[PDB]
Amino acid sequence: DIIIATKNGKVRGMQLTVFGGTVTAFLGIPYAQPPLGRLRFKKPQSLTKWSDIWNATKYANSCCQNIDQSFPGFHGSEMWNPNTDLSEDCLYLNVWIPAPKPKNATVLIWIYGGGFQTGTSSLHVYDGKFLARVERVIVVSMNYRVGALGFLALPGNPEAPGNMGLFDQQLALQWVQKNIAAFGGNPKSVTLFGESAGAASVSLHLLSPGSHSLFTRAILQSGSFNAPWAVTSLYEARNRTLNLAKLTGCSRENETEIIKCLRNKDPQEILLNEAFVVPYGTPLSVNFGPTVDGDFLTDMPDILLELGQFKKTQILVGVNKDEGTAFLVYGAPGFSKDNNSIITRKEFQEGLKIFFPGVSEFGKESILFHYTDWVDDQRPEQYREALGDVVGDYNFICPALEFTKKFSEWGNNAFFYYFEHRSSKLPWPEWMGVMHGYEIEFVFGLPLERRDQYTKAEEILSRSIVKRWANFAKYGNPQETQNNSTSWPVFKSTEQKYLTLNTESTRIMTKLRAQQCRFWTSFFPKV
Amino acid sequence: LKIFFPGVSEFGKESILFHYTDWVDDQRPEQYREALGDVVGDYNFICPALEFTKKFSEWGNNAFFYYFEHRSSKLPWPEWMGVMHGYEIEFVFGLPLERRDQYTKAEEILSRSIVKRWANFAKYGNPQETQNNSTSWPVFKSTEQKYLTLNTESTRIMTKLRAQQCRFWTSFFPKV
Amino acid sequence: VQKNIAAFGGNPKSVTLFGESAGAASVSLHLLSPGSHSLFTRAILQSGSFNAPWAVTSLYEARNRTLNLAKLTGCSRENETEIIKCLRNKDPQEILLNEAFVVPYGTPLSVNFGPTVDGDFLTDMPDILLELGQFKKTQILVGVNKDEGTAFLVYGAPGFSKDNNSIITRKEFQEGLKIFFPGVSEFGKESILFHYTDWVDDQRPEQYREALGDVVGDYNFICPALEFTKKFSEWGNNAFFYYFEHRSSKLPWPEWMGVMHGYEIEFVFGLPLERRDQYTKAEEILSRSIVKRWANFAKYGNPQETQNNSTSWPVFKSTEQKYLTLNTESTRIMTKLRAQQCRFWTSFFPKV
Ligand SMILES: *[C@@H]1O[C@H](CO[C@H]2O[C@@H](C)[C@@H](O)[C@@H](O)[C@@H]2O)[C@@H](O[C@@H]2O[C@H](CO)[C@@H](O)[C@H](O)[C@H]2NC(C)=O)[C@H](O)[C@H]1NC(C)=O
Ligand SMILES: *[C@@H]1O[C@H](CO[C@H]2O[C@@H](C)[C@@H](O)[C@@H](O)[C@@H]2O)[C@@H](O[C@@H]2O[C@H](CO)[C@@H](O)[C@H](O)[C@H]2NC(C)=O)[C@H](O)[C@H]1NC(C)=O
Ligand SMILES: *[C@@H]1O[C@H](CO[C@H]2O[C@@H](C)[C@@H](O)[C@@H](O)[C@@H]2O)[C@@H](O[C@@H]2O[C@H](CO)[C@@H](O)[C@H](O)[C@H]2NC(C)=O)[C@H](O)[C@H]1NC(C)=O
Ligand SMILES: *[C@@H]1O[C@H](CO[C@H]2O[C@@H](C)[C@@H](O)[C@@H](O)[C@@H]2O)[C@@H](O[C@@H]2O[C@H](CO)[C@@H](O)[C@H](O)[C@H]2NC(C)=O)[C@H](O)[C@H]1NC(C)=O
Ligand SMILES: N=C(OCc1cc[n+](Cc2ccccc2)cc1)C(Cl)(Cl)Cl
Ligand SMILES: *[C@@H]1O[C@H](CO)[C@@H](O)[C@H](O)[C@H]1NC(C)=O
Ligand SMILES: *[C@@H]1O[C@H](CO)[C@@H](O)[C@H](O)[C@H]1NC(C)=O
Ligand SMILES: *[C@@H]1O[C@H](CO)[C@@H](O)[C@H](O)[C@H]1NC(C)=O
Ligand SMILES: *[C@@H]1O[C@H](CO)[C@@H](O)[C@H](O)[C@H]1NC(C)=O
Ligand SMILES: *[C@@H]1O[C@H](CO)[C@@H](O)[C@H](O)[C@H]1NC(C)=O
Ligand SMILES: *[C@@H]1O[C@H](CO)[C@@H](O)[C@H](O)[C@H]1NC(C)=O
Ligand SMILES: *[C@@H]1O[C@H](CO)[C@@H](O)[C@H](O)[C@H]1NC(C)=O
Ligand SMILES: [Br-]
Ligand SMILES: [Ca+2]
Ligand SMILES: [Ca+2]
Ligand SMILES: [Ca+2]
Ligand SMILES: [Ca+2]
Ligand SMILES: [Ca+2]
Ligand SMILES: [Cl-]
Ligand SMILES: [Cl-]
Ligand SMILES: [Cl-]
Ligand SMILES: [Cl-]
Ligand SMILES: [Cl-]
Ligand SMILES: [Cl-]
Ligand SMILES: [Cl-]
Ligand SMILES: [Cl-]
Ligand SMILES: [Cl-]
Ligand SMILES: [Cl-]
Ligand SMILES: [Cl-]
Ligand code: NA
Ligand code: NA
Ligand code: NA
Ligand code: NA
Repeated sequence: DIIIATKNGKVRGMQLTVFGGTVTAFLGIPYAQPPLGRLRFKKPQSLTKWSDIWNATKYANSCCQNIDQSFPGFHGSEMWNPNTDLSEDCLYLNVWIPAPKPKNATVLIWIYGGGFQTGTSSLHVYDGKFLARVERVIVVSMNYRVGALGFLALPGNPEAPGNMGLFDQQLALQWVQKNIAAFGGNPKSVTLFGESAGAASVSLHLLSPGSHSLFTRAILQSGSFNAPWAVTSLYEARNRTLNLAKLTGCSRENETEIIKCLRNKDPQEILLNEAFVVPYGTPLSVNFGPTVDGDFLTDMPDILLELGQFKKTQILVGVNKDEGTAFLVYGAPGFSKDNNSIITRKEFQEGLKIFFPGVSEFGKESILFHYTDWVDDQRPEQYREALGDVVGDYNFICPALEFTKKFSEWGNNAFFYYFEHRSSKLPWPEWMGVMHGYEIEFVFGLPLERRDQYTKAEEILSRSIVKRWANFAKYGNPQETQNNSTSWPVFKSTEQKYLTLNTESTRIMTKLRAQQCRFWTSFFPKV
Repeated sequence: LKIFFPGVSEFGKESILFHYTDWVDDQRPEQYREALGDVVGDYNFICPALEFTKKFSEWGNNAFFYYFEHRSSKLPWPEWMGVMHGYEIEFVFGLPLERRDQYTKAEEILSRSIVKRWANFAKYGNPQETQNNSTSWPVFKSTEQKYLTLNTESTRIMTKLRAQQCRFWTSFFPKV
Repeated sequence: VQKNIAAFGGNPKSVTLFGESAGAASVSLHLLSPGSHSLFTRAILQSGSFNAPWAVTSLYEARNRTLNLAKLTGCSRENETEIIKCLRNKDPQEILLNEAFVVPYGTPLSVNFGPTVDGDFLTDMPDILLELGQFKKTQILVGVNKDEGTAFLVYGAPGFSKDNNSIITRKEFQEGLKIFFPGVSEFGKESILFHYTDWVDDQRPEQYREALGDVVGDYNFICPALEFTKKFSEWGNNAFFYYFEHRSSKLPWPEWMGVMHGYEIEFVFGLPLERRDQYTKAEEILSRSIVKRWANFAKYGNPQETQNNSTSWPVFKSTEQKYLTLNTESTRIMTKLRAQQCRFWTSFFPKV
């Protein structure tokens, strides 16, 4: 019976057998007051404190959110869907600790993605027990509010100030600072890591002064705040809040009355109307996301980045070879996970309309122009791949690369990776390639489980990635020093070296997507 | 190894075996087949070419190094033999520019570019293709050791070709 | 020392650790242990460092040896705590008598029960900590003796004896490698043979005798010491490296064993300053100088002898790799000690 005394009371964990060893898991520890009733849309409130023992022996409720119903019965989509009951009462976290209890272990804190609209820490691919077992780090993950319930903004108004889900995360980091030493952890060696919106969140914690003292360094997988889906403008945020009020019959004159009316609506009515606060959504639509609130975010984050206003520390940043492909089957014409998705020029053009709704004709043409000068054989998969690269480069790769350059210009060591391995177990079709989100299971060491039907090469790759991540967290340097591995050089804005991650030849390369990113970063913002 | 290294000691043959047979790591059946190809290739061609280039460039002259990675669509030899010895020649001499000869369009494009780089090298001492946004070919220095890959798809700048293997052949093996 | 030494007139803020062999390995481990960071100022490592192959026991070995000891003492249980409790009732003699056999094949340098990665004193594999700069930032003084390996040859190697010149044949040399490299492949032993047996070139009969001494010395002491020093200095700290080349006039061991492992210690502790002890005048002078250099290192972080026109001791950088020779005659600055041999041991041999 493993009981840990926290600042708020006792918690009971459970023993897990992992790899002929033991891990102690505490699943579903509360870290805030349930944000119900008058607390909906408000910042998370501190916890009351309890006598008796809290049983942290099962995952807690996931936060309210719309579920992906595009492919019912299909494991490729459904593996991302919540695997616990949805509730507003969802502010809980998980802790995995090595057995026997470590003395001063580095802590890795996971922040899930899901476009700030979806996600939960209880997903199978986020199971921290392997990292705990293999590297003897402590792994922490938390649920945070998503969608309108987490990011509804009426700027300056504390009844709905925006960024609630980010403050949820922040309160969790705080919990780690105050409690993790009791679990055998070192609060002075905390590394945040997250993927997609989780990665954007991480990058925002690097920018928020309230988060400065709550962590040591950061790992950003397929995401950063400067991605075009990551930050909602104040103009948009108010138009969307008002549109939601209209849909729910909560339109008032007094802005506080609106929020009070929204506070009486059932979560389903809010969730059902979130989709329509925008006239034209994209498959990457972030209806309710981070805003410049003047609290968590003191200024427009591009300005803070440009002018060196962020936590000075090491970062590890990276992206996957085919970031954009997954999004094409959620709207783009001619695309399907059930055929090779050979699309014509006209279908490509229509595709741009879907992914670039408010963009001028000239703007769409310029994308077409940059991505359609073939080299040079008229392969039929020409437009199919171009559209994937368009969506991937614009939304993920180029912003990640720009973030890394800007951050490193202020003197901090940065390491950049390019993930190129397609899972042998991928349920999605071959044309989709090395997909968005499919490095995660390697980071969390799923292929170390020899039962799971991954190949031997995949076990080796995962083991190496796990070691590099752990060394980064512990020592700020993502080397694998024992097995004649390729040394990972720092990324400087000059040479721009990056490391390829694959099952065969691990290589040092330079200037990822140089041509494409000049288009997106320099030219396209003017459009 | 006996066939390719007749007068070499048992220990010498073992050391080759040792360097080329620590797999990474799946027990693919083509393991030894490919290792022997790389042994013969690295020892007889690649490592000496790389050593020559380093030594020559140390005396101040510009040098350019390429790695040819395209297998002819018309190759009569089997697939396992890959990008064979001698099969860059037809690209240098511009055979695939003849649209009758049943080479692919990509191969025509590659040959045209190689022909231009060779010609510019001969005329001007600099193997650039300057007109078609081509990858710039950097000089090879004994330090960074940059080289250019020649292929039908992505033309790239890389460093330290066969670093591990060539240290074995160039430093250790001559002592054997 | 931190809590009490001020009462003895000492300065707890000026503490220098020094040790030889396993003592030196211990010192190097204190540089790595966070619990030892605030307990000393700098470090002197004589003929030893944690990265020497005898210095750290793997977790795999440690458990196999613990269990083997339990077996020998009749303390085998299922519960691991019961084992220790059974071992706690054994008389020390029974434990000591069985320590030798927890290993199937020991060497003259067998460290049956040594440091391990415990997750307390040592938070991680120390090669990883060294490589990634995770250690106390301060000055070190490191060094080795000219004939580290010779002493170990008379404790097992065939044809060797302290009572004759120990001229061994090729076959005896090969058998010697078996003794010193038990779990190593045939190819691995061959590669050692190959590297150390291309003579230059006269067929002197003491050829194999000296080669085996150098093999054991370079592998176990010199190359690890040099690697430690390079790695430690790459993170910006001043380091000083010495090569001790003086054979004591009072050495009871035979001449062929040369400048032996452990025989710099008496010079460091200043025994030859005692004019009664039958050391030579030159040895008194050398010891006095070494004592001053050690003291200046401890007091000021710089092992100079500044008063008697002594050779200045340059810092060791991973580039030039300068080191100072310690001898009774000409004190010299040299570079890249055992360059050829150490490339073999440090780069190639670990793969074997
Ligand atoms: C901010 O406000 C309006 C949004 O109007 C919205 O009303 C919501 C309740 C919801 O139904 C949503 O779909 C709807 O768009 C935007 O103006 C819209 O643009 C259309 C263009 O056809 C106009 O017809 C309307 O003014 C309005 N929608 C409709 C059909 O009523 C406005 O553009 C927006 N600001 C933006 C997005 O920049
Ligand atoms: C690949 O599939 C798409 C998607 O739509 C189809 O999916 C098929 C697997 C099948 O189940 C079919 O019933 C379903 O409609 C195909 O695009 C569709 O093409 C048809 C005409 O051919 C159009 O009428 C549809 O609008 C269009 N759907 C979309 C989403 O635009 C596509 O043709 C197919 N490509 C192939 C066969 O290579
Ligand atoms: C870890 O375990 C065994 C050690 O077995 C040992 O039993 C001890 C009580 C002691 O007597 C010791 O000498 C003995 O070796 C190792 O296996 C040994 O290897 C020999 C090879 O001949 C085998 O016969 C046995 O399995 C065993 N020894 C004997 C004779 O019983 C095992 O290899 C070791 N792991 C290592 C050292 O890698
Ligand atoms: C140097 O001595 C060794 C060690 O063994 C011998 O030591 C001698 C001083 C003497 O007291 C003798 O009784 C003792 O055995 C000699 O090696 C030995 O050689 C003999 C045969 O010549 C072998 O039968 C022994 O196995 C072997 N001992 C060992 C430890 O292997 C060695 O020959 C001698 N060398 C000389 C004389 O130069
Ligand atoms: N893109 C979204 O919805 C479409 C969408 C929904 C769910 N997913 C999960 C997923 C992830 C990687 C590969 C395949 C599926 C992707 C895209 C947001 Cl993030 Cl909710 Cl805005
Ligand atoms: C906590 O869990 C244990 C499981 O054995 C149980 O004994 C205890 O009553 C639980 N406490 C609850 C349910 O409040
Ligand atoms: C853990 O390490 C920190 C520095 O990282 C140290 O200050 C602290 O005392 C340690 N905690 C322990 C071992 O209790
Ligand atoms: C808005 O309503 C709130 C709650 O009744 C009230 O406190 C405030 O006075 C109102 N604001 C204005 C200026 O109408
Ligand atoms: C190092 O290599 C060995 C096999 O030689 C393997 O067992 C181990 O998992 C590797 N370590 C890492 C971190 O990749
Ligand atoms: C340059 O590109 C054009 C097509 O845009 C082509 O006709 C020409 O052959 C190319 N030149 C070289 C030398 O590759
Ligand atoms: C081992 O024995 C100790 C002492 O009796 C006891 O505390 C412990 O429960 C035992 N462990 C197991 C799991 O058998
Ligand atoms: C310096 O030289 C003098 C003799 O000239 C000697 O007495 C003294 O011991 C020397 N000092 C040291 C530290 O070697
Ligand atoms: Br995702
Ligand atoms: Ca690519
Ligand atoms: Ca590698
Ligand atoms: Ca090109
Ligand atoms: Ca010498
Ligand atoms: Ca002198
Ligand atoms: Cl209310
Ligand atoms: Cl911190
Ligand atoms: Cl057109
Ligand atoms: Cl830094
Ligand atoms: Cl470059
Ligand atoms: Cl020139
Ligand atoms: Cl490089
Ligand atoms: Cl101190
Ligand atoms: Cl022989
Ligand atoms: Cl210094
Ligand atoms: Cl020199
Ligand atoms: Na709900
Ligand atoms: Na948006
Ligand atoms: Na040992
Ligand atoms: Na005793």
